[PDB]
Amino acid sequence: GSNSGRRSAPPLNLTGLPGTEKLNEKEKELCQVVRLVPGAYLEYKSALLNECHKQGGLRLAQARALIKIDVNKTRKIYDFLIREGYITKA
Repeated sequence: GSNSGRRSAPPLNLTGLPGTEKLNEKEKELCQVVRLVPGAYLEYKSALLNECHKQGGLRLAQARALIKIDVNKTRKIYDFLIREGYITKA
């Protein structure tokens, strides 16, 4: 009936907050794995979709030194957009 955005398993940092719903079940688990928050993961991810679409071809390494701070973090977010039909890894 109405759109629902909740589960039963033990979440991490995307439970009881805003944005977690805007994330699809794919992005939802994406954050529940890489302990992050919606508005932030949406911010970092927003910087990728905008820097990847601006030029067109983007690399996964360039993202590691671009957003977040280390790499395992950008690796998970970018790995989604990359392998997905969103940004690029060239």
